[PDB]
Amino acid sequence: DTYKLILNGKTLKGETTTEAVDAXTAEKVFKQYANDNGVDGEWTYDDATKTFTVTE
Repeated sequence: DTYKLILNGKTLKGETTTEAVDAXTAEKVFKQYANDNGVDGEWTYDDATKTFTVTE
């Protein structure tokens, strides 16, 4: 399924999606993607929208 990541850095903001077999896989893509973007933060997931958010 399509999983989504909202990057809410202090100043750097964006979003990306990945196609993954499960939300394990998508998280362990996204938790690489945020750390390419230099956004270390706190992580939440919303299963209703299959969306991860990292907030700095």
